[PDB]
Amino acid sequence: HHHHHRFDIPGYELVYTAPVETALQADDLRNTAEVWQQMFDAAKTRIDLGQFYVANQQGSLLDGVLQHLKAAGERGVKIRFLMEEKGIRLSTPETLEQLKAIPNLELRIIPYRRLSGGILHAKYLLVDGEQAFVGSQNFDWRALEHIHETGLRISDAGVVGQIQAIFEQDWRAQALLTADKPVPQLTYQPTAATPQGNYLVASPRAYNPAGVIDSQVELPRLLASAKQRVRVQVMDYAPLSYGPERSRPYYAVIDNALRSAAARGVQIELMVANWNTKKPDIAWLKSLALVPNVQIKVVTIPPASHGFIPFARVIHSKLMTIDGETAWVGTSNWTGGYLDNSRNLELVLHSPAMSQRLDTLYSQLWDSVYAEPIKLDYDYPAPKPGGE
Repeated sequence: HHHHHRFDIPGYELVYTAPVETALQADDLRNTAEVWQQMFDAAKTRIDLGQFYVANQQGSLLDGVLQHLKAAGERGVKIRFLMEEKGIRLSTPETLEQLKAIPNLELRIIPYRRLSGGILHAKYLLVDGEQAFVGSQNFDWRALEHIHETGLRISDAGVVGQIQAIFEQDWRAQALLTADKPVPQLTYQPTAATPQGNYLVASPRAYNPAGVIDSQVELPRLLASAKQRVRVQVMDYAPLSYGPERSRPYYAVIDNALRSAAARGVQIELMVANWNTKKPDIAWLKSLALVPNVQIKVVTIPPASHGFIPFARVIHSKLMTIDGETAWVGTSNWTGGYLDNSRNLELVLHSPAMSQRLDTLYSQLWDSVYAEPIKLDYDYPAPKPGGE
């Protein structure tokens, strides 16, 4: 059993990268780079990628990923790569040129703010309309090596079809925006039946194809249904949006649901990155730590031995388990901007098997030397994710 090197439930495989040089390895989960390479190798017709940005360093694991993507293009696979305009400033320009040089690849840059005010933040892949990948992993060499990252390879046809429809929607929207043509909003047509089983949730509502569950509705519904324990891991948690003139207006949707669950006696566990201990966010995090039944830990991943790496050595997985029975694996941090006005994707799996494996992964981090309880009395130094 022990030497089985992957974890699946029907329709879903759990895919995981631990930072190198940490006690966070999971030999039973396939890692991001190996899964992406195999997904590209299996492509016979189409590969679609929706990404926030593209960042590379010569000699990284992303080089192999890009090699397999290029080989797919050379094989005659049509590749459509959609990236957020705000991601350009985060991207490696040479890597963007390499992508454009792949045969049969079209690269489109979408300013998703012209649609809903936020960004294309989702990180996902589609192969032949048959398989998808959704996860925290950016198209970034650091996501493959230096960051705690979690995603799902999806073969559930219904869900893949919805992700494909979202990609098609945003691809065509990019072309309409380029021509200064209107992008019509999509009618909100929710199914009256309560969601069951395994399903996609997505944002923003206004550009969700028919029948795609609005994540901003579903996350509070899921939290309202919790009876015993909610465990959450994000990079960032804040009841705040990023507004004009650097303002940070209050954002209540998620925080109300967590506080409501806590008030019903549900135990809340929350893990965030040390990057989240910046001001003002740390004050609100301390505020949440005083709520009954809430425990918060801050996770610090140590630097890699060869030296400081900007915007790396951090936890990035966006995970939730409810009652050890329901699992959430998403692209969104839990602040304003993600579920309301940005393109994000989250998977909800009412799967005891997946929830148990995710709870083991969560406990591994929670119980590690990298996680420590929030300290109410401590003046957290400004994180310097970029350095110094």
